[PDB]
Amino acid sequence: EKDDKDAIEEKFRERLKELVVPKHVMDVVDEELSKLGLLDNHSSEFNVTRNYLDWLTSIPWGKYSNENLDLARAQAVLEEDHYGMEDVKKRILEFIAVSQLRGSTQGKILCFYGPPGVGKTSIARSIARALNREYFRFSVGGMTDVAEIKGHRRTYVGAMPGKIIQCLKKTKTENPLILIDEVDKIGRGYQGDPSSALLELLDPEQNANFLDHYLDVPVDLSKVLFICTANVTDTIPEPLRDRMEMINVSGYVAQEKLAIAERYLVPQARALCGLDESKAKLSSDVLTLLIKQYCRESGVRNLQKQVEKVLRKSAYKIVSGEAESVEVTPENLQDFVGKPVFTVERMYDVTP
Amino acid sequence: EKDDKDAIEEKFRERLKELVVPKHVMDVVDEELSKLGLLDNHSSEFNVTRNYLDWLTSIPWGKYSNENLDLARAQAVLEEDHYGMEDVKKRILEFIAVSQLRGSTQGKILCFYGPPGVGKTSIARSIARALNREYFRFSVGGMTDVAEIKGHRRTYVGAMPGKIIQCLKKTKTENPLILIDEVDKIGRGYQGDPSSALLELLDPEQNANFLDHYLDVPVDLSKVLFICTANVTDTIPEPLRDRMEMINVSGYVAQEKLAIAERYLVPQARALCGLDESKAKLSSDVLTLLIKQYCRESGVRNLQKQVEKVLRKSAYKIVSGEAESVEVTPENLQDFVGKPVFTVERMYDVTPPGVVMGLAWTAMGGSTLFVETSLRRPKDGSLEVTGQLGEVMKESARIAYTFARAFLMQHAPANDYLVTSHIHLHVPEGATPKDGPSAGCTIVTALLSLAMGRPVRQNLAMTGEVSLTGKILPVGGIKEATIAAKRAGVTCIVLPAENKKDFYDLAAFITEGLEVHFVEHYREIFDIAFPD
Amino acid sequence: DWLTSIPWGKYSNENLDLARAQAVLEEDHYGMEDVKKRILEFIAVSQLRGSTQGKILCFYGPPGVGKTSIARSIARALNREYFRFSVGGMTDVAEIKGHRRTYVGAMPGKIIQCLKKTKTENPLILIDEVDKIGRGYQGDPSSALLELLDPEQNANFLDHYLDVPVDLSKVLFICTANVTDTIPEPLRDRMEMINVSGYVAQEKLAIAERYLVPQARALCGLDESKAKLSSDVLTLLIKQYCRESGVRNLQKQVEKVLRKSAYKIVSGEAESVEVTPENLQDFVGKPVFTVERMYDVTP
Amino acid sequence: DWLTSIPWGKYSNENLDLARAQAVLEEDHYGMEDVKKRILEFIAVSQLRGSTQGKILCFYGPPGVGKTSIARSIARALNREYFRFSVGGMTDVAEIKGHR
Ligand SMILES: Nc1ncnc2c1ncn2[C@@H]1O[C@H](COP(=O)(O)OP(=O)(O)OP(=O)(O)O)[C@@H](O)[C@H]1O
Ligand SMILES: Nc1ncnc2c1ncn2[C@@H]1O[C@H](COP(=O)(O)OP(=O)(O)OP(=O)(O)O)[C@@H](O)[C@H]1O
Ligand SMILES: Nc1ncnc2c1ncn2[C@@H]1O[C@H](COP(=O)(O)OP(=O)(O)O)[C@@H](O)[C@H]1O
Ligand SMILES: Nc1ncnc2c1ncn2[C@@H]1O[C@H](COP(=O)(O)OP(=O)(O)O)[C@@H](O)[C@H]1O
Ligand SMILES: [Mg+2]
Ligand SMILES: [Mg+2]
Repeated sequence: EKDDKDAIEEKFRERLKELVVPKHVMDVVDEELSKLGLLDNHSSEFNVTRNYLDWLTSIPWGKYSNENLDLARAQAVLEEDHYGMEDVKKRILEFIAVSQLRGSTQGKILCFYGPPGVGKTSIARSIARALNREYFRFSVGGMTDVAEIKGHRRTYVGAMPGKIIQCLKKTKTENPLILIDEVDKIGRGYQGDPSSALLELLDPEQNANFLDHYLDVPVDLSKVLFICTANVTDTIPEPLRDRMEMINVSGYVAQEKLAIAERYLVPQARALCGLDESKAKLSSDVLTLLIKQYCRESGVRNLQKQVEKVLRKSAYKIVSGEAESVEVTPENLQDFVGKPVFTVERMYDVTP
Repeated sequence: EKDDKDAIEEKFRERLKELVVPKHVMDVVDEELSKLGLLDNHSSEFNVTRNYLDWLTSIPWGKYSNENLDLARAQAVLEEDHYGMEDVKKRILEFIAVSQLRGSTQGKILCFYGPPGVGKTSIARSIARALNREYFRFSVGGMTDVAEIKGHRRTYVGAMPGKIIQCLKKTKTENPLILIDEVDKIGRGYQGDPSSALLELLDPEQNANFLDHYLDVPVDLSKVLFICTANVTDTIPEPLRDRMEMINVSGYVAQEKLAIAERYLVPQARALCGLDESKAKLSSDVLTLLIKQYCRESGVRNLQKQVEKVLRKSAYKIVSGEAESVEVTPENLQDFVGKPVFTVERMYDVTPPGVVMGLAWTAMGGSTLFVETSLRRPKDGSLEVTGQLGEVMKESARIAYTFARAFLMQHAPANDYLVTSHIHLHVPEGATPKDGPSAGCTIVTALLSLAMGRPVRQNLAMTGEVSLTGKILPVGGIKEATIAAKRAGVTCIVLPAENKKDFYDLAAFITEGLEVHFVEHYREIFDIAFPD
Repeated sequence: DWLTSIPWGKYSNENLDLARAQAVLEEDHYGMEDVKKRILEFIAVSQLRGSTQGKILCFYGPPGVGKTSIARSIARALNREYFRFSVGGMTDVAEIKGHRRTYVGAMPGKIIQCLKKTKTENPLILIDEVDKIGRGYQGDPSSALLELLDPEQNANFLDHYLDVPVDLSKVLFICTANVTDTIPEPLRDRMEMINVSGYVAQEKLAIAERYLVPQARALCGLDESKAKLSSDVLTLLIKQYCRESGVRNLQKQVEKVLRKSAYKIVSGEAESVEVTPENLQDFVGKPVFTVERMYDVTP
Repeated sequence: DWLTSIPWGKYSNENLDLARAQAVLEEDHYGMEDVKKRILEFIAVSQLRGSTQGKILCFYGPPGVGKTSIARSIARALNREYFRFSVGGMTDVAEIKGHR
């Protein structure tokens, strides 16, 4: 009681006890904390600096998550989570090998580009789990403002800090896996392109000392695995392409689609629909028929919807009591998805 | 002052006892309560602390509405609340069955697209009633600000949480039903692009943790049934289309409209007008007359306004003392609505040579189309196309003209009408813009009919893209085109062979009475259009 | 507190040895004679003056040529405090000038804030991407840059918070821009244009051999004995994979080869990895440029 | 004082008749036969329903057609009290929300 100044100051001080605070950081908080002592609680300025001190203490200075450096363990996780896409797996395996030789955590900037629905975003969660890293996801599609990237001065009311600053606060570590989505369709600001601020984010030389408007102190943005997702590399800004590594995720042939659907899409859809393997069974030819005549695309996003639709209709029959078990065959496939969408492959069988 | 503040603290703490507040939320309450303890009642920031903490306590945490998981009862509610909509009802019934197998409530993203007035918004209320959920509706068409979705910053004066956050308090549950309107009508804006915010809402991975701008805490937006309504799917953004499940609601035929009006539109308008069945009577013939002459849309939105107008005049008549009871017979219908708005169902009752009826599909609904050709002048001929034709539509005319010339050489070698004459092609109603290769085969028939001087078979409507060699390509909006063709009173309809799936997906009564022909090359169209 | 924290008349002990400055500049960068000559002239003039001096310099050229990196080396050679300012896509005018003290929690501009932490009125301010500054309707910080980069008016620089003129002379202002046309004409006139041209294939080999490969090896933790990259292999990589003016693409290709070799050693595939032109395609991928002309004999 | 100033249970008689309501509208304004016919129907349905708040009436048209003066004429027709909720600027806590 009667220790509101002491309680706030002591609580803030305890936060830095378990963090490796840089010299330039805790020097700033000392002049801020001393300002709190000479400030009145009821003052409007008191609210602003208290939030600034809280934001300063929320940053995990020198906090590193215990990463996994076992090549065998990481390879098994990657193989069991996705099919194909050896190029992405090879880069991750080399990343772990480099870290083992380095002896310390490291960060890289990677960009995955390809057709929609080729598991570009899905493997980001798998990689973070394999590397034992915190996962953060946000997109820059249609983004035309710089304030969220950097922040605002403490003078302005409602000064939202940078988005990256938010990532460090919740993840409570300095080595997260931040994914930047839709970097190809970044909004070209009429008054000003926000991609200019993104250059400092993705510049490995400048990640060492990243300055944001709110915190007003550099933050070590290195040792962070930056992953970028895009569809076409042409629309990506030229300066951004230089600092980003291009990794191509190609589409799947009909043979590759069947393997993905049989091993990943169907088992996940069954769990989502709450159906057992014995209750609803989808034969290989039925899945092949769905790929050939119902989903004409490079990805498997459309195939996932069709697979779920068949199981959704099958689940209704089980609950309604029409059939204790449902088995899908090419003859009765129309009872679940209807008439085929793409009944032809080419307009001309014999060219005149 | 402290004693009054103490009571405020106690009553706020009691409210949060029932809610299952998350781990990261209770600490936010504690720090706000601590700040409320040391603040005076007259402080300006006290109101902000008092209001914001009230919002956090008002939003339910872990409270779910008691869902209904009876297939028979839910089906009965859906049937009694709406007519038709078998595809929508099937999906809802499958939604309940999946939840029954899962053993817990779950959420899904659904999209209803079709002509306005079909009942996309009304079925959402029936679904929520059947599912024992809470109904909430908001629109995003022509909306450019993203702050509306997630509110504004707390420190801003006169700032309120977003509509979704506002939804949680009014629904008082974490399992509501949210309806999004005019999704296809959203557009790109300079101030901000809400499409990115909509993508997170409809993404099952992203919506698990939703970040607002007032509460500043993640909210589990999963297990919420998201229903969105649109008119067309082409204008919907590509990333948003993937996250949404497309369900099509089509228009109603004249026999379908009467059933809706007799059972739903008339009783609802009569009830809200304070009248009863005995006092106000609306026969079937007047309802039929209203549909045929006073309405042209594919939906029943305009029909509802006409019905409400009739009851409004009937209510005024009985109140004024003209008659104790009003019967709306066809003889005195003009006293209520006036002269008929539409007197001709089709512009050409009998098509002269060079005139062929076509079919068009829009976001408004199905429509009929006519193509007129005439000799512009009495070494090389030329073709002029008029009307507000798009770039694609104008190109299809060039393809049709080239194929029509080639077809005549192999059919009537002595006929040089198409090569040695200047022909003007016009699509009437020039004010309305037109686009699409849908009328490719119609243009070929019009050119061939004019060249041969033979009128096309009466009550015949055709559609479908035509290639340079004569191949007929499938076209979209078959369901809308067929409904419009039925309204226009056509008997023979020619459709591409690849569109057979869409045509047979229609109801049995819609298909019945129509002589449909499926073709792959224009050579089959020539025999049908010109039997002799 | 803000007024007293300003280092009034505090100057760092600058390094005025030409030979020492020549050696330091060459440790981290190759070529860039025009940039190095300007720095050498800057030191020579300061020695003649007997006192510190400030200049406004702008380096322009193709991206990835070393404009930003050389700035840090220059400060180390000159023994000046290093401060970096980013103005790319920036529209906040108050970040440069400041805000009136009437506003609650008002703060000075970034230039004034830099002087406080530097604790010396003789810093080396680097401004990156002045060409793509934000010329939005909300504000025009480029117009405020004229007072910041005026050689004559820098002696009396006025900021909103302090409301007192501060001697911004004796400060070496370095500006980086990929292109010069987007720079405003009044701002272009005030700054001195220095061109940093790209590197030819012969120059890239010297950069890769002496600066890129040794830095990549330290970054990857791979010794030269374990993985060896010869001149001929490096020449082939530059010839068919890295044809751009900058060396950023070459840095990635060199890193990729060492990265692949590191995995082989870690996985136990090979105790030592030797790279040859035959095996180059396996490590780095498919060649990009293979055909130099599409007509062997012109018809 | 403000609490006691608010009336509770004190309300003037409304919707005295229909013929007098029509006569009031005809004297107040000239023309608007279609508009006056709609108002009579709105009053008639309200009398049948017995509820004052059936639905909100919105008048849209060219400026200067006397849309505002209709509400004053309407209030005299069914013996109500007229008040104008004119808004020129959209502010949350300036007009409706109030203070304290
Ligand atoms: N001559 C050189 N010797 C050694 N390293 C060099 C040389 N030129 C460039 N580099 C290296 O190339 C990389 C890119 O340099 P830097 O970031 O300074 O380029 P820039 O042209 O200033 O970039 P931008 O215009 O994109 O901001 C750095 O790692 C730098 O060390
Ligand atoms: N039908 C009418 N009969 C008699 N007087 C009329 C009539 N219409 C308009 N007036 C007169 O003209 C004046 C102008 O109309 P008024 O100011 O009410 O227009 P309004 O519809 O409110 O305009 P705005 O769209 O600009 O808000 C009225 O105050 C009234 O005196
Ligand atoms: N090889 C694969 N193995 C398992 N699942 C896959 C594979 N390829 C695609 N998928 C599935 O398809 C979906 C593709 O989505 P994704 O491509 O990540 O979206 P985006 O295109 O936005 O990145 C994922 O949810 C993933 O589960
Ligand atoms: N099959 C039907 N059964 C019952 N009522 C219907 C049916 N179809 C349409 N309606 C009525 O028509 C109206 C259509 O309006 P609404 O669907 O809200 O327009 P929109 O489709 O533009 O949202 C609804 O009020 C609904 O009551
Ligand atoms: Mg630079
Ligand atoms: Mg007015």
